[PDB]
Amino acid sequence: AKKHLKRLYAPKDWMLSKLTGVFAPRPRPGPHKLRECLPLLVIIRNRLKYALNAREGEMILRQGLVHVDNHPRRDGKYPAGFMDVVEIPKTGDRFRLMYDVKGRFALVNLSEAEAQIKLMKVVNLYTATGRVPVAVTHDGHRIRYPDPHTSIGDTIVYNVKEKKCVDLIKNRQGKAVIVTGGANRGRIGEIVKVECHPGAFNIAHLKDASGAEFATRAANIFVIGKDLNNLQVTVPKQQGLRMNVIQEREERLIAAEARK
Amino acid sequence: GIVRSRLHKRKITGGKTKIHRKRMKAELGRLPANTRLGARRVSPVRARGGNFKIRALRLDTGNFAWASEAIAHRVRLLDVVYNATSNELVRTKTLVKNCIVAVDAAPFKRWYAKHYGIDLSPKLQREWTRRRRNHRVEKAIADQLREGRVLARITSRPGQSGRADGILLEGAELQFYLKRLE
Amino acid sequence: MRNYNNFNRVWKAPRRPFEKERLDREMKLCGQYGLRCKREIWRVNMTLSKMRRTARLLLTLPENHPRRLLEGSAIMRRCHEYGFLDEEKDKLDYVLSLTVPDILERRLQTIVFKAGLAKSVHHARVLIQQRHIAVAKQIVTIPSFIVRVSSERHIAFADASPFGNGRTGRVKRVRAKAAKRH
Amino acid sequence: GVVHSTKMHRTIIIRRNYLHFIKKYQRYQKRHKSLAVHCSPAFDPKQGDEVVIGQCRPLSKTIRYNVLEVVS
RNA sequence: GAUCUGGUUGAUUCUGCCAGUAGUCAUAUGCUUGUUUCAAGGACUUAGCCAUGCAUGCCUCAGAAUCACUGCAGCAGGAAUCUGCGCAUGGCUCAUUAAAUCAGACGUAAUCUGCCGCAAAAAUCUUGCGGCGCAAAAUUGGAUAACUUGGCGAAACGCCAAGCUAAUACAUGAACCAACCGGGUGUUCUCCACGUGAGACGCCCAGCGAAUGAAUGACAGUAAAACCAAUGCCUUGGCAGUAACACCCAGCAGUGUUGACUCAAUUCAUUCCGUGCGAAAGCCGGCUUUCCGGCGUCUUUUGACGAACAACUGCCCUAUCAGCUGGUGAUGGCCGUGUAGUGGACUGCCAUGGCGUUGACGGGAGCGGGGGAUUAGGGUUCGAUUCCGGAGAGGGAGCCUGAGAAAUAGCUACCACUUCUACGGAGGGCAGCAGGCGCGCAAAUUGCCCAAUGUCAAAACAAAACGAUGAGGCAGCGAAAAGAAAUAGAGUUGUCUUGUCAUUUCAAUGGGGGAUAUUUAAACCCAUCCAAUAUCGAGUAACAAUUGGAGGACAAGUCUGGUGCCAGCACCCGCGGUAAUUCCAGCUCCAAAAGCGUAUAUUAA
RNA sequence: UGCAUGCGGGCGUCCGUGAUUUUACUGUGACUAAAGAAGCGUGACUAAAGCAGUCAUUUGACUUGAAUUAGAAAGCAUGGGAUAACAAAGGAGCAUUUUUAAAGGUUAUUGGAGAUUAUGGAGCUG
RNA sequence: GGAAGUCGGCAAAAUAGAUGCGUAAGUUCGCAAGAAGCAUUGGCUCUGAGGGCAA
Ligand SMILES: [K+]
Ligand SMILES: [K+]
Ligand SMILES: [K+]
Ligand SMILES: [K+]
Ligand SMILES: [K+]
Ligand SMILES: [K+]
Ligand SMILES: [Mg+2]
Ligand SMILES: [Mg+2]
Ligand SMILES: [Mg+2]
Ligand SMILES: [Mg+2]
Ligand SMILES: [Mg+2]
Ligand SMILES: [Mg+2]
Ligand SMILES: [Mg+2]
Ligand SMILES: [Mg+2]
Ligand SMILES: [Mg+2]
Ligand SMILES: [Mg+2]
Ligand SMILES: [Mg+2]
Ligand SMILES: [Mg+2]
Ligand SMILES: [Mg+2]
Ligand SMILES: [Mg+2]
Ligand SMILES: [Mg+2]
Ligand SMILES: [Mg+2]
Ligand SMILES: [Mg+2]
Ligand SMILES: [Mg+2]
Ligand SMILES: [Mg+2]
Ligand SMILES: [Mg+2]
Ligand SMILES: [Mg+2]
Ligand SMILES: [Mg+2]
Ligand SMILES: [Mg+2]
Ligand SMILES: [Mg+2]
Ligand SMILES: [Mg+2]
Ligand SMILES: [Mg+2]
Ligand SMILES: [Mg+2]
Ligand SMILES: [Mg+2]
Ligand SMILES: [Mg+2]
Ligand SMILES: [Mg+2]
Ligand SMILES: [Mg+2]
Ligand SMILES: [Mg+2]
Ligand SMILES: [Mg+2]
Ligand SMILES: [Mg+2]
Ligand SMILES: [Mg+2]
Ligand SMILES: [Mg+2]
Ligand SMILES: [Mg+2]
Ligand SMILES: [Mg+2]
Repeated sequence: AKKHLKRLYAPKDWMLSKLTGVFAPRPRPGPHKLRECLPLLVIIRNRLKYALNAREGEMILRQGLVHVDNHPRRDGKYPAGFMDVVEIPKTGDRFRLMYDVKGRFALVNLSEAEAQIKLMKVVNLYTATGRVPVAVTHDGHRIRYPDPHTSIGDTIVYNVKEKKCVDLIKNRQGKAVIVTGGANRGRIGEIVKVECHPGAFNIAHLKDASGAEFATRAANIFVIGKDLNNLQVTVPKQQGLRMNVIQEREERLIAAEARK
Repeated sequence: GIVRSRLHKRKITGGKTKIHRKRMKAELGRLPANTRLGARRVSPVRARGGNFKIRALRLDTGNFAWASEAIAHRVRLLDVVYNATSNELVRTKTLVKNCIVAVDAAPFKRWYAKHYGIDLSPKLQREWTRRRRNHRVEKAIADQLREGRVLARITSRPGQSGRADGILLEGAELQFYLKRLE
Repeated sequence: MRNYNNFNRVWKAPRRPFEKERLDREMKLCGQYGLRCKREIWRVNMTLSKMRRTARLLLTLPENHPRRLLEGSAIMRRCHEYGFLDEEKDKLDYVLSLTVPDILERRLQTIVFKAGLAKSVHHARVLIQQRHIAVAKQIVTIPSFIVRVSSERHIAFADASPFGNGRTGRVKRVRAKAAKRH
Repeated sequence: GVVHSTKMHRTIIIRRNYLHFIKKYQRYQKRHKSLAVHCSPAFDPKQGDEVVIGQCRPLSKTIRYNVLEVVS
């Protein structure tokens, strides 16, 4: 039905100026939700600055120069999202879409042999024709023979090459977790306990490295490692630790004065 | 046309709802099938999403099941004999779901003979004996099979799927409708 | 239509239009600081009222309130940076003691006159509007430019000004052209 | 809610009484809402009894809830 | 800035209103505007009526060219046209609308869902040659456009007939290669029996999806023995063990999910028409039954984008609106029908319910929020209008196609209005953008452009080779509103320390004129400059500031003329009847100032 | 692909039985589009704005920034229990445990699986 | 055609049964009222509902 997306109605995380235009690139249906994605045109133009405008972005994208999950994507309206590996082989760029501690999309540079690995959270388990178990992930992947120990909420370590699952991280207490929604999006902590409310939203209580307690809904967490020290993924600069606002302002003022 | 919306209905307070939009295609209804006994006549209906509903105007045969035996056969519909909605549907020989019909009992007699060796290869003789041992047949069903007409309940919706499948009446339900058919 | 460029007012008229005490006080300020109209004073009045309204709200909060700490620090930083308050006074209570002359003394027109670059405040006004005054090598033509303390030492004649290191002005140039023709 | 009427067949009307806060006057009003609830024959509630009701699909023009538990 | 003041009395102290006062992205009107930035802009009244023009189309290497088309000499480009996708978005408006819509918070296990992501696919005796046999890279079929011929018609975003020819249009159709698994059977044959028998071999079926039945879709409060028939073992009579299973698989599911399921999925029986299912019998590239890649499509399935439904709490005034609903559905029940699905949504039958002073029903004004104004605080008030939601396309209805419309720059009918005509007939829908006409107190250009932002799409850009886009942007008009900011500055001497007056001398700068230029899609503004060898310009700086006032409220004249309860002023108190602090003027002064009055609403007071 | 297998209590996971206490209020936490309103930083010459930009001055840094808030009521989790609310009762309208023995009257385990039996647990009374 | 006839609608015409909806001013609240109006009626073949008496 809806084909357009007003720029005011667009997600604020896209960092689109209200005076630049009426419209924003509407994400197509795909791996990620419209509200929880970053379209390729925004990435290639507003973030990587490789394209000065949409015309140059179409030149780059429709040539197949941008690979997402080791696959050329020729649509600038393609929704790229959390944990997606973006590669530009002609310029040697390898990013993974992560959330910084402020809940904004961050392009974390990836080395080789780790751009092959993508973490996917299991959102549903079902049985297909012929009695084959299928695990549906947060990015829309359907895996036809997952680990027998896989449960909803677990993270599957996936190799984008060879299309193979390589490891399973279960969603239990004490596991490293990153928050993918709400006010705590981008923060990283360990699961101290999960409060279960049948028929309603479960609450996960988390403790970051500094010891600060915070909670979210169980659907918003994303297991990323055995412990805070042993993360299976590379995280942004802040390491998921939320700094005090007053302390952050003082540090920025000191740094600005230092450069002056 | 026909609408399934609640706009025209009175509120629980008795108030008259002031409709402030035109009728939508999403809330549409269509005329009933009014399926009757006869040679199979079927009209497709293009439904929402591009899918097709089979509107049965006439049906003659159906796939009827014997639940206790876990088998089914494609038998002919002889007559419709009872309808819980209206006697005027039995009179017009209208086929709807849950109406009681009389179906041919010849296929069920043949299957019973070929499965248990009972009229109503020595390995097959032993197979028959093993099947009979714990098996018991209702007298009411057997009496109907000998007569040639069994009572069955329509379990499909002819106006939706275009087919009249059903199940033979057994036990208390058979006695319930035998009482209401004398 | 579909333009989202915000804008707001920066001044308000006094509630009592004809109050002799207010009229005489504002006449004193206009003559003393060489202001064009009362609107410049009332713009300063709104700036002060917003600062004092913010301070009164913060001083209500407990002294350890995080919002009071953050915004109280910012308010004191702004007052010290623009010279409204001296560095000796660091408490939020001293913001409430700010007066209209405190802000007016920080205007580029007053600063230029006090610095000795102009003979009067009116000479300062025309010098600024005629592109003769530069703050940190940047020509400023706005008399209401509020000078920061850090920028106060960097105020001098513009390098492109006839009084700085630029070409001769209009009357000398026109006189030279007339002499060449003559 | 509390059972209000049991005059229909296998259906009851319950009433949910609550206080609504009027911001201007800093005070409350007593308000009520009536719900038509399907009552299973597993329960025999009487007027004045407190019941727990769960939301189901539309079962009639007005019924959206089912009786789950009765407390005398 | 948590503020008041004038008027009731001969004076006083109250109550109390009237008047004064400040703001409004509140409008309109009057007078006046030199710069510069930023902006609302036919909502109000008539969801009134509209001339004209333009607003939605799309081609790659990669669906179909024999233009009697153009270049080159078969290679390229290719008008038309068929085919595939879109036209259900955007834009406009606010008429309807109070258990509605909407907001926050929930649900769909009650459902549909093209394009997009990740997946799945073993049914289906076909073709050639010969006469059933032998072989296999399936060398399938009939049309129809454009085009030609004849044309009809006044025309018509009107048509007829015949002749050609395409497909990724339509239709048909693929054996073996090619598996695992199961259910019925045979008076089949080999064995063991002396039949709950074991093997083969033969025959019907055994794919996804759909229908109807039948199972599974777990257990999770008791320990010990004996006997009988069948059967596993160790042993040649027992019970030490021990997943299960009469080989060819000695572990090829004894284990789906949820809070919950009649759901997922598996097995058995029967059924599947045309209203399902090709390896499009498809198209391009490289390396040469050559094999590699790209994208294109049928069906199955579930994520995503949505759609539709339901409704937890809330939402103006009115009782000079107290009962409302229930033939012909009102509240509930039963079996159905219908739906994509739930449902009195609807047929039949049944029962009397259901709602209402905690205001139902009815009437009145309203699109709903996010939000605007004003505000010490609490409040009051506005919200047609950019974003979200809803609804409509003159008024109603109905519908086709399609994943999605009850679509309106789609169709059908009626009503009203209206256009062309050759009189036989054919059309129209600006509450899209410009523009008109009316209406009004009241609201711009019949402009330029796809450069940016997006949408669609066969599509990156380029190369003979430029997709559309009144969405949108840019300019014109535009004192709605908002920001900055000119109309002069320094002295000289004299006159009446400062300060007036005359003149008298220095500089400075823009308004404006231009440019090697800059900007811009192109222009235009803004910025830069008045030589860098080399560039115009203030003295009455005539480059001349206005709008209201001068008894009080309320800042500013006991001035001078005129008029004489007249003319007139006056928001209120009042002034004016010959010496007017108030009218008409002059001078002087006051307030705000490129702004200042007036009217009407609204907030404060 | 046995390429396998081994070198008395307290947990946590699910079921089955066993007398039941909420709500208002208040503190934390979640879940909550922008635009708009507060607000951090930032000499777009200032400002109304905007979210930019800044600094080296050989091809690039700042692993640049774009922080934080408030937002009615209702809905969600959890902590506190003073003040209250809802419900119940109306007080004769009401309610001991633990040893032992003896008497009576469709479960595991017996190598599975299909009957039959009897033996006891365990409850039921006395 | 429809009261133009005539003193005058005199005379004639017209309306009609039953059933279901519906029914205004005024009123002494009883009426007005069959107000006014609008619908259906045949034949045939069926289907429901409405009982008595015994065990
Ligand atoms: K081409
Ligand atoms: K509601
Ligand atoms: K089935
Ligand atoms: K039903
Ligand atoms: K464009
Ligand atoms: K006079
Ligand atoms: Mg759920
Ligand atoms: Mg009979
Ligand atoms: Mg008096
Ligand atoms: Mg008086
Ligand atoms: Mg007197
Ligand atoms: Mg200029
Ligand atoms: Mg100009
Ligand atoms: Mg077509
Ligand atoms: Mg449309
Ligand atoms: Mg729209
Ligand atoms: Mg196949
Ligand atoms: Mg399915
Ligand atoms: Mg009643
Ligand atoms: Mg139904
Ligand atoms: Mg405003
Ligand atoms: Mg509005
Ligand atoms: Mg209106
Ligand atoms: Mg408009
Ligand atoms: Mg519409
Ligand atoms: Mg329409
Ligand atoms: Mg139109
Ligand atoms: Mg029309
Ligand atoms: Mg127009
Ligand atoms: Mg106007
Ligand atoms: Mg426009
Ligand atoms: Mg100039
Ligand atoms: Mg411009
Ligand atoms: Mg005065
Ligand atoms: Mg006189
Ligand atoms: Mg101006
Ligand atoms: Mg903002
Ligand atoms: Mg007549
Ligand atoms: Mg007469
Ligand atoms: Mg006569
Ligand atoms: Mg008579
Ligand atoms: Mg009456
Ligand atoms: Mg009468
Ligand atoms: Mg009558």
